[PDB]
Amino acid sequence: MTIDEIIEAIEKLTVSELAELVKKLEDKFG
Amino acid sequence: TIDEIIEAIEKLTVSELAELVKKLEDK
Amino acid sequence: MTIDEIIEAIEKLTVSELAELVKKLEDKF
Amino acid sequence: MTIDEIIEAIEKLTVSELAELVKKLEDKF
Amino acid sequence: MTIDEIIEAIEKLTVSELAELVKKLEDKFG
Amino acid sequence: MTIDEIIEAIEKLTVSELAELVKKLEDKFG
Amino acid sequence: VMLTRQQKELIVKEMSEIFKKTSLILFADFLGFTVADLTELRSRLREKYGDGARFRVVKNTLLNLALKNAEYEGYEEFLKGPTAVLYVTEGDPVEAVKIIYNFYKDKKADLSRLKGGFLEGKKFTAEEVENIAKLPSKEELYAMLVGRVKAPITGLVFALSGILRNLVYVLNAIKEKK
Repeated sequence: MTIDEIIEAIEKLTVSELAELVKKLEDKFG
Repeated sequence: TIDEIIEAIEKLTVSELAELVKKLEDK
Repeated sequence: MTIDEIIEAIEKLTVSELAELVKKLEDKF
Repeated sequence: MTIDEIIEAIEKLTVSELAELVKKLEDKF
Repeated sequence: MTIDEIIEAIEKLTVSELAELVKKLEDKFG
Repeated sequence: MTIDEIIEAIEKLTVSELAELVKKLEDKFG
Repeated sequence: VMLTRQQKELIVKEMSEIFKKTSLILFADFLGFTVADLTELRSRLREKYGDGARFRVVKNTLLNLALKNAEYEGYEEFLKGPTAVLYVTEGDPVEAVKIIYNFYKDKKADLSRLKGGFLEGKKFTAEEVENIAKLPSKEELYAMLVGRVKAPITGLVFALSGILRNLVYVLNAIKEKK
């Protein structure tokens, strides 16, 4: 995915999915 | 409808949640 | 409920309700 | 498109690209 | 490496590497 | 440059050099 | 009274060789201070550098020659009045600028007496002295470094979670309309 493609994918995520993404990102990158 | 609001939001997309907050700011 | 269908239920919320809604949201994330 | 595919794509970006991603994210939200 | 060189080297790292770099620095100095 | 090579170049920096590095990193990132 | 050629040459050579290997040369106006002040300042420096740093009054014509023999430039401005020199031959040089800065303050002396100099080969003005003096410790800078290197990742995570905070905040900015 490109920088823009990644943003488009986030835009399509649901609110509960975002909360998840954040949790995962933190654990993935301390 | 208090948890019905939560769930209605849970399903909201990230782009739609922005619109909601956007129109809630315009007070 | 759609986008505005929710905004409606939000404005109609009391002061003791909004103080709880926010509380519940902070739990989901 | 899934949470995991997004994280995996971000993992592969360079630091310069990540800063640019964050700058764009700050513009949009 | 010069300061400008260290900075360009870090810019070329992938996000995964950046995360490890941060982790190591956190142990050594944190 | 690897994560370890960057860490070795960082620890050889003087106090003054670290301050220059910290500031440039401050301006580039966020 | 007079010196021999072999005496006037090595005096200059010594000073020049020292200046070729310093990480710090700071020019100061020490006129008016007492021998006891000189002793005190030297004692504070020795506490952190041992014999790695010195402070002394040197005739301008000597400073001018040694600085030229080394390869400095744009130093002529620092030698307009009777000048003392602070230099570091071993150890990180920032702590010494910090020490003479505080010392002059402790004596209520005019900080403009601390003209610039050279820090790791780079010229610095009288206005930059305080900045060098106020730098945090190596340990503190190392701690700061960690956060600055992590900024891209911290920024990403903060940006994304901010989307959710926006909702939380707008709801409070309406709730408290009480």
